[PDB]
Amino acid sequence: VRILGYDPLASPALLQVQIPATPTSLETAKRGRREAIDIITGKDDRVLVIVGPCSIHDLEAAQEYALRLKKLSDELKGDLSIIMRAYLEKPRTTVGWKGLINDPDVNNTFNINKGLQSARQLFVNLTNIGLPIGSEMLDTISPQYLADLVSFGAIGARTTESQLHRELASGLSFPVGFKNGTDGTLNVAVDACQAAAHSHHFMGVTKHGVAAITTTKGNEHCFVILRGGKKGTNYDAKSVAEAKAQLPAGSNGLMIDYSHGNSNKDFRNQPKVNDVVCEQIANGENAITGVMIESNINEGNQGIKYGVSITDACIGWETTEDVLRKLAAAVRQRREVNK
Amino acid sequence: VRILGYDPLASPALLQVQIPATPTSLETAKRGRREAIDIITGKDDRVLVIVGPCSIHDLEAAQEYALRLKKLSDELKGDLSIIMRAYLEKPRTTVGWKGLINDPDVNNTFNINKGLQSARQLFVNLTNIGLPIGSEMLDTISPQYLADLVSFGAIGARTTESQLHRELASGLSFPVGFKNGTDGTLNVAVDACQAAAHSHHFMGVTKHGVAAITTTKGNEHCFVILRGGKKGTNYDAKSVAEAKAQLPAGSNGLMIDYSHGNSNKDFRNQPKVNDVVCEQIANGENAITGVMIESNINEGNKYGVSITDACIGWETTEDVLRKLAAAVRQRREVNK
Repeated sequence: VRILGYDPLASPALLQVQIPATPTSLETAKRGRREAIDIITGKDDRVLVIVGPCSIHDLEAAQEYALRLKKLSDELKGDLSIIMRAYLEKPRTTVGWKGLINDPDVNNTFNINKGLQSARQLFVNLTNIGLPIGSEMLDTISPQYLADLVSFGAIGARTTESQLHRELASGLSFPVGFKNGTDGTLNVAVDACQAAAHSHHFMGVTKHGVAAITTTKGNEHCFVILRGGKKGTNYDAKSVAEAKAQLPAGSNGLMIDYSHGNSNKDFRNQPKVNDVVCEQIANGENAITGVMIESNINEGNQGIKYGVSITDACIGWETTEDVLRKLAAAVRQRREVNK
Repeated sequence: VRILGYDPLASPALLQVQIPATPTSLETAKRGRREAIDIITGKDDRVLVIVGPCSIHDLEAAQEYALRLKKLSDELKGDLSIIMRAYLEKPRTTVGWKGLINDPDVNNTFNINKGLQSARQLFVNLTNIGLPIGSEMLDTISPQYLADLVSFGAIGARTTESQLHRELASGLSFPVGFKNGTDGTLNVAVDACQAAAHSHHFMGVTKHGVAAITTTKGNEHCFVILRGGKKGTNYDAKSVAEAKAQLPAGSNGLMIDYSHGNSNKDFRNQPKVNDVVCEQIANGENAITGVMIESNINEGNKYGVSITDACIGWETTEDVLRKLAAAVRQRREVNK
């Protein structure tokens, strides 16, 4: 009655044959995960950075951003492990463009099949140049199509409390970061990591495109991402102190999102958040193992222009390289303190 | 690497043939939805009551309670439209029993195929005696197996913000109630009702057990459910006044959950919430079109007692409802 109808959907398996992953694409993914893992579990003293657009709607522009990021990465690779934000799914407050997969032509034609091809082609393009990628795991079905290429997965502030996403995280083969609640508190993110650490049994879609009963083993590589909210921003020393205070035993390092709740309405506050975090890092803060940055080729956003976001506003490339270079400096400074 | 493996799952279609719904069951679900709609849209002046166990783990116990609730419902049908809570899925803060479907044997064996047969058999058993039912739509897949027997769908506080659940809602053929956020605020439930009202495109599982691209119509029968939270209980006139102010014009009536956040860790607080809600309805509060009560044969959380959250017993449930029906009448006099 409220279901207008269904359209055929190509299986993950079929799509994976159609758009094969290069050995380089596969290697990059694996490298990405190991590095992120070593960092959040305190084995490496570099900082994990998830940098990139709010969303990708242009593969050509994403590719150019990628090329830029990949070299700035090779250079700063001694202080930072960088993973590019290649988000294909966006959670709306109510309505709006949901991303590349859902509506690739960005015109309400919702050619999901074409979305998945672009999403997968995009992923192979990026990872194929030696650049790891990360995306928000909003859909619980789309992962079956791109997992083999992802190095990090984020569960949004609006879904961190969802049992379905905790079940999803427990079976993903890479680290997962749970954003704190949209109210600015960490409780739900801590519960989410605890929950995703366990094994779960639940119905899910296989690579054959059919529903089956899944059994996951648990994901010991989940961590909390501080992204602000109603109760205020939480990238400062006092907020970080309170976060550490409530992190249970065996917890992985914290990640600080410079945007969203913490950029507090103005995307221009991202570099300022960096200053405040670099401050803590340079002075010996070892609990801050990762940061998240919404960056594009050009700053700002626009409605429905080249290197410009069509969803949230991002800092341009020029100021992004500024931030990363500062962050890297902060990291060297920490090594010193720790000696 | 983190996927221990998969096990064959019977499709919704197969289960529907194995456990067909009697005509009475289907008619019952139909009626339950129509009555619910008239009430939440302000057409009918009765109150919509979603009352039943916190979770169902015993089908025999659940049947006895259904018989008792069906009789009472029969006696109070003039003021109340009762739908039994037949919850099959329970959202955890971290880990624990998730319900009848996930682990029917409640012993960590996780026989989901058996869980789904028990669930549907349960839903048929109940609706077949003429009693409409409601459950929390936690899983985006299980509805395919049970939707035809459901008159009311509830979206939990921990998933009201989820876009997947908002998309799910936009496609359900019955009224959907969105619980306010766990932080005790209403915003997300209001945004949710708006999102759910629109048509959506997303991948979902069909009656055949295969994934396809779904296009929904939009659900205009979504309403907000007040269930308290971190900021405090919100079933008082003040809180109700603020809630009403947040609802855009044309919004459906509010439902007040007597439990969870508004119970404040003590199930004995449910009848106290009732008194407060009854006062408002009796004095003429027309925005409160429904209530939700967690009750069982016996109170607390052994036969007839909940294995999840604490519920009030039957006697208490009976007193609470009688009094609610009275407020409904009083409100009728007042509205005149």
